[PDB]
Amino acid sequence: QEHKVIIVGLDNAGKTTILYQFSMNEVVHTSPNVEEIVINNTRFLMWDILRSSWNTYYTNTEFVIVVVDSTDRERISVTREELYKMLAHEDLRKAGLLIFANKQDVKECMTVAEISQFLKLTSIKDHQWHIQACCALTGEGLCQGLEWMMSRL
Amino acid sequence: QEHKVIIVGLDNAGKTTILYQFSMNEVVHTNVEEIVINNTRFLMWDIGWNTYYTNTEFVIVVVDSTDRERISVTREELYKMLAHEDLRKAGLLIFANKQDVKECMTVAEISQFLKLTSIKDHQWHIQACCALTGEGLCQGLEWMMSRLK
Amino acid sequence: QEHKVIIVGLDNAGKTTILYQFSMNEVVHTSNVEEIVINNTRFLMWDILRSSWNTYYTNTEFVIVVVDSTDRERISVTREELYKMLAHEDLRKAGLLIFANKQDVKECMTVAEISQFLKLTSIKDHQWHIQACCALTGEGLCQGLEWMMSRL
Amino acid sequence: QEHKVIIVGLDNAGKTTILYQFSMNEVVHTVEEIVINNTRFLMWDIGSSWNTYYTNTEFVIVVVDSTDRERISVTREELYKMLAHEDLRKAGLLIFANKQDVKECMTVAEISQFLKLTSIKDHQWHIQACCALTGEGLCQGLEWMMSRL
Ligand SMILES: Nc1nc2c(ncn2[C@@H]2O[C@H](COP(=O)(O)OP(=O)(O)O)[C@@H](O)[C@H]2O)c(=O)[nH]1
Ligand SMILES: Nc1nc2c(ncn2[C@@H]2O[C@H](COP(=O)(O)OP(=O)(O)O)[C@@H](O)[C@H]2O)c(=O)[nH]1
Ligand SMILES: Nc1nc2c(ncn2[C@@H]2O[C@H](COP(=O)(O)OP(=O)(O)O)[C@@H](O)[C@H]2O)c(=O)[nH]1
Ligand SMILES: Nc1nc2c(ncn2[C@@H]2O[C@H](COP(=O)(O)OP(=O)(O)O)[C@@H](O)[C@H]2O)c(=O)[nH]1
Repeated sequence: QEHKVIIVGLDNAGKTTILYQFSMNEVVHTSPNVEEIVINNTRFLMWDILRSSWNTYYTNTEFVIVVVDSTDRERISVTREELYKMLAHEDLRKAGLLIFANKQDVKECMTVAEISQFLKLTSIKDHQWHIQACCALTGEGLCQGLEWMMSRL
Repeated sequence: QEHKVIIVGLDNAGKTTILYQFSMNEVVHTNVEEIVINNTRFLMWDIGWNTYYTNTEFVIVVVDSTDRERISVTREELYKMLAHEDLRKAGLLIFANKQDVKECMTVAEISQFLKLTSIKDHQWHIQACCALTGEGLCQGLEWMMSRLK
Repeated sequence: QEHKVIIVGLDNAGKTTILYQFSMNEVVHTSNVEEIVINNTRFLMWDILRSSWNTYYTNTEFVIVVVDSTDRERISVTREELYKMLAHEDLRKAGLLIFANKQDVKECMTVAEISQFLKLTSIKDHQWHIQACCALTGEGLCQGLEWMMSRL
Repeated sequence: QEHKVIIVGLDNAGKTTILYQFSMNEVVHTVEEIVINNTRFLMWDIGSSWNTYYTNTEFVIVVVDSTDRERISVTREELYKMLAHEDLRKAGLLIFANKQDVKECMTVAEISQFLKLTSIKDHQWHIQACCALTGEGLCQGLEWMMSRL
């Protein structure tokens, strides 16, 4: 079984770097923007996100990973708008939500608690969710996010 | 077999948020909530002729680490509660909540003020946490697991 | 089989509080001379005139040295006692665990500063580990106990 | 089966101290052989005629002095020169950002960015903050190596 995971977030958030770092992660099996990521016996198929009749992103999707640039205080309102537009889709009713508060290495960034509060994460009533501080330049924090998704299978 | 836990603290401490976050925690299987960890079932009561204290195995005390004015109030209630006959064998887990807030009391400051290292008749653990993110909550739950009979 | 551990350090370092907190630690089974059980392993821990003998080093498997991180005035005394102790042939096979205690207090010596002052990386004939800790919360104590377990 | 490992870096980086501390590490059983669980590593702290990277080098550990802003460019050049060697094509790369205890040192993220680590295409790599005076961070570096066998 392949478990479908999509990676969303605004440009420059760290989506490419995060998916790349997943392959280097200690809990992820070694392997030589659509990557199969294997943890123990579990296979995830991860997608880093006109003539098509269909938007295919949300279909059969088990986890959405939202990447947030923690340094960007102005665009966070845009991330929030997109988060809630996305959560309004019936396709995602069963999906777990993992939020990466990325670029936590940068001084004066928003704290993970400030991000949780602004995004009103504790008001979410119909989805499992987890917010995780991370730095995609080092992979710090990514293992914890992946292990949370594993616990939600 | 259900293991009874009561969650107590002053208003605005974080009780509702902590119990909600338990449901989202990595160690937990997906006012009164069943929380399952591995094969262990906890029945957790958020407090706020009957007594909620009956058959309690764990007391979780939530402390707002920013509330310097009312930590004296929490201390008095803590020790008043520890003297109840229903609670004499109970494990005590103290969450020093709102640790994300700048200039809050530190967990060591809270331990020292509450005189926790002077407790003689109860297993206890104090744990820094932030209920907005669930950080610290896993460690608190894991400590309770290790105190199961 | 009891594994003998001694807890040493200057007055006010935190020896009493640490031994107390061992009883509350997640890795320790719920239960100044105390039996501490971790999984199946039993440690007999002693927190240290008319006696003919120094009995503290006899058959001692681990020495826990508790250092007050805030105490810059007496760190040289800790160092002297550490090396006098380590010169004892009785302790030739003992593992050394150093708790850099009171890490919660602002402007305390860092664990690296303590290690450098104590010249710990110059130790040639003993297994050793230094661990930051706060005895008021038990933070750091688990890591210290796990290191001893790994040295059995 | 011995898994061969070389430890490299400029003078004063912390190579001697790190290899020393591996033998004191919790995950390690009590030029050196380091055993983790059932796995034997043979580790050479590099620093001659007819000498080169010993055959079947499985891991390269690069030690970076985090305080050394002047010479991090020197280290970057040596790193990529090493990564160009055909006989190191299958090698895992573990970078220890050492001396993280020293105030105002480069952060691990600054080091990763300067070394352009996330642009590496042909190797498994991990960067790990550490302090060789205490051993902090060494365990995680060793564990990453174990996961790459
Ligand atoms: N300082 C810092 N930079 C990062 C981090 N994650 C990614 N970046 C950088 O931010 C830029 C955008 O990253 P990228 O992964 O391409 O973002 P994407 O547009 O969401 O796919 C690149 O220069 C990355 O190196 C981080 O955690 N900290
Ligand atoms: N900044 C911060 N706010 C928190 C934390 N935990 C809870 N809160 C907020 O504090 C307020 C009271 O929390 P709540 O769970 O309702 O407290 P209760 O009265 O004890 O049940 C709410 O607005 C929460 O979102 C925390 O760790 N940090
Ligand atoms: N702030 C702080 N105080 C501590 C810590 N550990 C112990 N203490 C306090 O230090 C004092 C001496 O501790 P004690 O355990 O009696 O030291 P002993 O003389 O070595 O046995 C007591 O007031 C303890 O509560 C700590 O980690 N931080
Ligand atoms: N402050 C600090 N000093 C360190 C650290 N690691 C090593 N050193 C010291 O730096 C010096 C050089 O270390 P060494 O292991 O001999 O480096 P080598 O030349 O690469 O083998 C010695 O004095 C060590 O004690 C560290 O993490 N922090």
